[PDB]
Amino acid sequence: MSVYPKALRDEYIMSKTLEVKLAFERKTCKKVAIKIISKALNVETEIEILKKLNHPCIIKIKNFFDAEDYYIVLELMEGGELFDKVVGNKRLKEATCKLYFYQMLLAVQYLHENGIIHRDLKPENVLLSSQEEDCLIKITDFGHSKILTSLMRTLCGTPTYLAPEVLVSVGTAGYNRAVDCWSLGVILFICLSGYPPFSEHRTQVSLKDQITSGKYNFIPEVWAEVSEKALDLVKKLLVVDPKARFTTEEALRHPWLQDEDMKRKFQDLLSEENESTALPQVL
Ligand SMILES: Cc1ccc2ncnc(N)c2c1
Repeated sequence: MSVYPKALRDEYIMSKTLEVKLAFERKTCKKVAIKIISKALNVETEIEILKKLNHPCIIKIKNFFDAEDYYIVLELMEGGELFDKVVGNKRLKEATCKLYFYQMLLAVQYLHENGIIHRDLKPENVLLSSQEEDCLIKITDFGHSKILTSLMRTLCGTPTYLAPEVLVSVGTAGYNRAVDCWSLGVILFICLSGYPPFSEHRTQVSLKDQITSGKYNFIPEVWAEVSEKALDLVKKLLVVDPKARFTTEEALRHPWLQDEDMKRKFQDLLSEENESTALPQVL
């Protein structure tokens, strides 16, 4: 027992669950997706982030409602979550991993260039544009995101009264974005092999110890099917030291991403999505 706000009902007809619901914009009769966040500062920042961003591999906000709960209107993603393509040891073919990963890299590079760190990249936050395996992907869930300081201002003065831990923190400052590159490394491992790199399944070593040591579970039988280049990129993103860890630029320059065929398929999917909204141009 509950109702939708009158302002939402005015513009949309709510439907099935995908908290995410299928809805229809009355004006166009087009399918939309409505994210319902229960009841503030994280939602306002998320909306502000979503509105400012403009990239084909990042979800766009269509509308927003601040009522009994928060209602976020987004583009519908027919393919659903990437999670559903990797769940229960299901694995994607290398070429599919590459097409998807390239887009995730472009999306995360864009975020980083724009002073945004996602902080929660997972297969459940990566959505697919269609039920076809060759599709566009979009990064979602900016609820844990951070905007890129008090350290810089502190450094301007004389450190007469400054604590040693603050001066020691100068070595590693400005490397928070590297958390996204680690997550991408974990996502890539899962896509390639169908299993997680770090887990509490059939092991004595604790999840914390596996992650800090950077000793992922390597199953040769599973990995033999995967190329040496794809595994080399995983290895370079799964680096413990955030200062040594591969950035989005380094990952995009890696030999595994140097595939003209995959890049062509991406641009082809791009023009296909844009064709419906393309306005005549000055020749
Ligand atoms: C965040 C968001 C946006 C669009 C979606 N479209 C389909 N299925 C989902 N689970 C979706 C989630």
